[PDB]
Amino acid sequence: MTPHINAKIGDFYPQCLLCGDPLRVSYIAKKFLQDAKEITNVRNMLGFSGKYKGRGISLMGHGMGIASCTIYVTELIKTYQVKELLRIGTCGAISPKVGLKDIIMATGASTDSKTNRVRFLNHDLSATPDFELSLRAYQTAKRLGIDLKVGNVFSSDFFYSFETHAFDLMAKYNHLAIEMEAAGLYATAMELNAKALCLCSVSDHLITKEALSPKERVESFDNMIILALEMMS
Amino acid sequence: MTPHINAKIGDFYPQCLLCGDPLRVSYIAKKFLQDAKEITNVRNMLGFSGKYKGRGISLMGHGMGIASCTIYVTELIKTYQVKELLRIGTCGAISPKVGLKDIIMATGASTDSKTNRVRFLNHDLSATPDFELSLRAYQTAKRLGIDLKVGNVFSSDFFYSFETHAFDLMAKYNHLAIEMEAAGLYATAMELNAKALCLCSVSDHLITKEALSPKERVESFDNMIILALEMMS
Amino acid sequence: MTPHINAKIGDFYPQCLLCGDPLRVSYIAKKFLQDAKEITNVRNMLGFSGKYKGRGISLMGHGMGIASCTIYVTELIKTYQVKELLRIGTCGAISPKVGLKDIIMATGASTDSKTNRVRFLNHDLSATPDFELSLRAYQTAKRLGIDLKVGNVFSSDFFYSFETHAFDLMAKYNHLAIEMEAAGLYATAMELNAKALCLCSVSDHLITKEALSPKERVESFDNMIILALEMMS
Amino acid sequence: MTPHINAKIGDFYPQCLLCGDPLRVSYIAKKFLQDAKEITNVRNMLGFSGKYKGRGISLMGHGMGIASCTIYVTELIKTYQVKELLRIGTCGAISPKVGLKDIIMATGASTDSKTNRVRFLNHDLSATPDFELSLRAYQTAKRLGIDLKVGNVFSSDFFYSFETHAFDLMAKYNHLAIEMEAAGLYATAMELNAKALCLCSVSDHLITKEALSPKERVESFDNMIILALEMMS
Amino acid sequence: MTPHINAKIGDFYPQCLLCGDPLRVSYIAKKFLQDAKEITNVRNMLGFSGKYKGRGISLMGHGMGIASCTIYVTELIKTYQVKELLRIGTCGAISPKVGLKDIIMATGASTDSKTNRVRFLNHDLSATPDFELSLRAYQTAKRLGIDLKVGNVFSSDFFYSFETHAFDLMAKYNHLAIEMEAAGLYATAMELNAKALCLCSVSDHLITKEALSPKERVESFDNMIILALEMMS
Amino acid sequence: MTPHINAKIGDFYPQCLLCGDPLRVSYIAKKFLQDAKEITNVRNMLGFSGKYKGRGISLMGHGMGIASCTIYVTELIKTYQVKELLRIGTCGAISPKVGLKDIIMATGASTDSKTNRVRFLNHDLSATPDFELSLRAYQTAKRLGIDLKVGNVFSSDFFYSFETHAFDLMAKYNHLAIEMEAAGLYATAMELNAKALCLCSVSDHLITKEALSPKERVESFDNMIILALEMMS
Repeated sequence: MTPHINAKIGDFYPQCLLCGDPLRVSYIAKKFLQDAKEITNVRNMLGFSGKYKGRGISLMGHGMGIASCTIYVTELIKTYQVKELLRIGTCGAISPKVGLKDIIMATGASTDSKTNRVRFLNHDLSATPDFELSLRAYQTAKRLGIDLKVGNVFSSDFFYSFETHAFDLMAKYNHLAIEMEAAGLYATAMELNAKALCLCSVSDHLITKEALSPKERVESFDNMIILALEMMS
Repeated sequence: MTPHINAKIGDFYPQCLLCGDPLRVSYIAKKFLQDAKEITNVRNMLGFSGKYKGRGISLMGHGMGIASCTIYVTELIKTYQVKELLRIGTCGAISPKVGLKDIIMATGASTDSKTNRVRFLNHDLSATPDFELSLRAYQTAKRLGIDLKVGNVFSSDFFYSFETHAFDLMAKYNHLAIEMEAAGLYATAMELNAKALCLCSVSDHLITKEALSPKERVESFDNMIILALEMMS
Repeated sequence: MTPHINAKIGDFYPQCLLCGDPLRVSYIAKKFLQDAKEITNVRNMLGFSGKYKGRGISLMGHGMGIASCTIYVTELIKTYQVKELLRIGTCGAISPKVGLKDIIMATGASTDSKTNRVRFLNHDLSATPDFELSLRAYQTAKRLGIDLKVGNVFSSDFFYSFETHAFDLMAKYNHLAIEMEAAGLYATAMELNAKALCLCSVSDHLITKEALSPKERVESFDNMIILALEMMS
Repeated sequence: MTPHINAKIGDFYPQCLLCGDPLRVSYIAKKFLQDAKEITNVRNMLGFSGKYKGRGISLMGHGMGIASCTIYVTELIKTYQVKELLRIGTCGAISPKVGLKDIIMATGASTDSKTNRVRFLNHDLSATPDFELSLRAYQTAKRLGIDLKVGNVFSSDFFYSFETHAFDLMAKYNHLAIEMEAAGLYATAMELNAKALCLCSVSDHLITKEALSPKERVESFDNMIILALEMMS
Repeated sequence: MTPHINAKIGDFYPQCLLCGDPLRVSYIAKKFLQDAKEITNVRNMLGFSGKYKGRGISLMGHGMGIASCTIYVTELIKTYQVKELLRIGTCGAISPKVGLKDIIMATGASTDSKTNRVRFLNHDLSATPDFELSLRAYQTAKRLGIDLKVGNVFSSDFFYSFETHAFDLMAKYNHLAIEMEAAGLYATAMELNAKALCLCSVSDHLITKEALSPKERVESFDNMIILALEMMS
Repeated sequence: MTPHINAKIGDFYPQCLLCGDPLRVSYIAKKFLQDAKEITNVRNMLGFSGKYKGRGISLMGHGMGIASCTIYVTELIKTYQVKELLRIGTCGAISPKVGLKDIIMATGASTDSKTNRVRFLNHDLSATPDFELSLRAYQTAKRLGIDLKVGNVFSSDFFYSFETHAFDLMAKYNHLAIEMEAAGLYATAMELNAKALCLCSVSDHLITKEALSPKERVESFDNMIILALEMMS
């Protein structure tokens, strides 16, 4: 249908989990969904529709960076009528308020991108999630015993940053971690009147430098997946 | 004590209600609090401490615009040990999702100010409130039967806007109303690790040109005062 | 009849002195004017009309910060037909060329605000006073034996500055002191074709850390008040 | 080795062809290379090493947008010792000087991204290719009888542009087409002292709305693949 | 002694008239000065020293645009010890407040240049003249019966403007005319603690389209030359 | 026929050499052209038409800085029908890849000017030369045995820079030297669909402070002049 998704109209459920890595999307479909069908694979960016506890759920990869995320989110909403979009992924922690295995809920997404200035009159758009989705994540995390850390993330155009000197100031201003898409997901969902939320798993701390083991990374990812799937049930 | 507040340290309770209008602050003290004492009056900017249903509450005026709000909020946090700041004020609606007398909870505060770029590396700071406070507002509104409208506000340096052609675009991006301080409150609370939230009551519609009458403004604002004081109980 | 002023049309004289602190405005009315009447008091922001040497003069408080000052100046000019606006205030000196008790005339007001970029095509607006008013101030200060220091001021959105390291650079470029409203007064008066000027009293030096005593401040303030009233005579 | 490439050091030849679409990279490996080996597959972003007319060549996908392209290019240069990077891809034409199936050589990449301002002192970085590579492309095109169109491209953060009213201005300034990665490839190669060039095939005209059929897209792209492989011989 | 001036140290008087056109500078020396000596001629940019009514005066061309003006002004102040710089020149009127043959005194110089943002913390520098020179010009014009028009000018990087649709907005904000150097003269003088002022003669009205005949242009410019030379006597 | 050129329509050949210094332009006409006629001299900015090896060639001075260069290039193209513009000049080297007597071909011109943001939607315009002209220079240089250094230059609004600390960063990003006009020449030629190229001879090194003697200055300049005239034959 679109240049970036070759799903049929109606192949997506109204609730979609998102992740930058299509191989992690494939992992979720294989391990946690029943009767998962691969509904799109343009550019090797996979998406699925399947069932979780008898409920329809879609998954979609969106690549790295705001520009990539924006393309997929725009088509999911405008063409495939996706209504709720829940991004899960990893991040680099920068605040002493979080450590390994923590799950962050981004109630705002700051950015060094110019995309929101281009969208929003050259002013400051405060990119935020849908509040109802954030309430649902908080309530589901509590039911599951997850100690959800809530604050801003900083969405960067740079994985190899030229501004590492600024990470301390970012953390002072309640930015818990750096990632690369949340500001784009949030601004696109605001633009198109859809519900979006970003959860981040702390696998690595950019300041204190601790990393999770390959085992621990699978453990903490599964914990975030279950949280996400449970709030969409 | 500070250049803008002449209270003694300890005169403020750790929870403070904020409003731009010190005469409205005084109105709250006299109508809704018991044992209210005026604790500060520099520049005619009144603040009070009293009790609501047996619990200590402080009230403080903060003037108009981000620069004025930032001064008072900075001093309340750094000198007077205030931990939770709840702003209530009026706003001008720009979205068809809200009408006169609606109460808005601002989950983000966009802005045309340069203050957050100066604070934050010339990048985009997503100015947001404390999540626990937003949860408490949502829950209290539900308990009180208030249909709380949740979205962004646009915090402007301009009461008399030069960009009225942009209001529809702002509304498209889930900005429900315009006011002039929330981005400053949120950024300062982020800077200084305090908890802040902004609620606004729709007194005028900037699109449909509807306005509240003098009597209706008092009654609508009373509803927001009760919501704020019940959140702080 | 405006949202921020509750005077009647015609209550203001065409010449108006301005200051951010309404209590200092009230001080001027009480000590220096004859038959002074309080003509507005919305938000406790006081204004007066009275006589000085048989001549009608008004006074108006405008609060702190460019956004607040702009609101009041806009309404004074557009609704209350004020034609000449003379702001007197305090400032923090940053230049070795001025010391305590000096009176500064701001022939330009630089700023870290975005307001003039929003007003002025995203270019650099050189915010300046009306020249005839500056001439009148120089001529009156001479007649009164006042050694008027003349130069730029820097109008900041920040009382608690994040750029104190930059004060020496400001002083190098002939900024004698920092305050928080002049650039908004000047830009608004240019927008609306009115005559404006800012005079500042050096009460404190942000570099040498010198400060006047409470009685020296009142004496220095009175000197500037007499200068202002004499140039409106 | 790197977080986005799981090839061994030494798996990449020093010359690498780049494309956003890893499935088109796989297609090139299978149709045009002999003895092609898949050497990386993190995030389904495939890369290959093989031979063309007896000469070793590598291929690598880089995803969509400047932030994604920058990640892969940085790791190719810094870890895998790639010295020459030739990007081929599709673009949307915006100039009447180019039609469908034309091949464009980008001698400059303008952008709406903030990435180069962050890299380059908040000034204007002229993102350009290596001249020797551009000479080689021009000569090879002549040899192959290709009518190579030479000019700037515009690298956008937006596939779904909010500034379509500006396409004619871009074309006036000798921007032949829009794509989404060249400015990031060029700036990264300049940062790290490597040789880069971008060639683009016109599959759609954004002004005339002409679009190639899926069949002739393949045939048109094959011509650009051969130009690229020939200039790397 | 500098790369753009080949005068000897001491060849300049401490008061210097400036004009963009070195041929008009030569005209002034030959028509209005006695004992004029050509003292510099690098790049054909002439400067002179002579006497007017027995008093020493220098003249110097500075070329077109802020960058050119800044070079010559910088060298005049730092190497040749010039203390007072009076620029005279033509301008394109944009305000109904001025007409042909009017002489404008620029009490501020707005600009579309980035030079002052580079100089001044990326904030807004209000580029202004020296007050004492402004007073002297006003007083001398009164003495000579000249109706001096006083306001801002807009110093553009563009003679062939791309923003002619904004001339009305510039005039609204008290910009009487456009020229191309005043903001650079003023900022350089501010940087280096020298006294500068710009006077401009209205030869063309960019809005009204009235224009001076070749004969009236020479008469009008002689009027401004006499004002300038009388000011420095 | 234009405000800055007093040549007749048709006095210019379609190929024009440019330099900032009109005395260098005059030097070229005297030493290398036959039957050279001075065709323009407004503001002492000289231009010539003559013959080199029996082919007509024009020369034009353009003064210092982007604003000045833009004026003359605009008039040459729009009024005098100039089609190919080859700028030759000096520059201050900043890279270890070049030394004194080197000739640089600027395949891009970065800048600290705001001019291209004003021209180009407030985005990043990659100012580049015409590729065919760059090819001609490269081939002509090779024929003459000149070791042409190819890369970016940085076009500054500042001769007396306030950002000397950034020169190493500029060199990292393949900026070989600083000059003051190339970005303006390139952007104007792009605007107006003309062919432009800039060559720079390294006379001074802004890093190591090496400089050429007066005799090596003329020798190096002559080598670049011959390159330029030979390219236009």
